[PDB]
Amino acid sequence: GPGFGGVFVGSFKIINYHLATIEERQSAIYVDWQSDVLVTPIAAHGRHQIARCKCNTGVYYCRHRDKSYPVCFEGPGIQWIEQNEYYPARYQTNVLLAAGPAEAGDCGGLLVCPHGVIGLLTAGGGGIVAFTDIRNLLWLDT
Ligand SMILES: [Zn+2]
Repeated sequence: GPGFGGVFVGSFKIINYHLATIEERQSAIYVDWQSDVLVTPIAAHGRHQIARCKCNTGVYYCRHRDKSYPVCFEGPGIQWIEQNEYYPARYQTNVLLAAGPAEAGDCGGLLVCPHGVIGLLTAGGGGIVAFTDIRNLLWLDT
């Protein structure tokens, strides 16, 4: 809803690995440390949908500025080995690169296109923001 709490699809919840808790990690149904994402069952009716598109443009929420920024990002590739306050020097998978304001506190924001959510905000800074594509997880049905 607000846009800073992960994705809630059906009875499942999607969040970043660096922002997850131990209980969620233990009960998670899918995890990708390289992509920095978890998928764990959640007892709720999700009102979100995953984008089954190839959109190259979208809008993301900047929590530390509390504003919506549109941006045209690059496709899902593997990115530079950088080290954060959470992580060691490593390269991430399914990374969408775009230009825009970002901060350490905004980790977890939502990127949306008309079809739905595309990815979560992994990290950003210095005018460059990187997201984790989640389009490969659109199990809306079973
Ligand atoms: Zn789209």
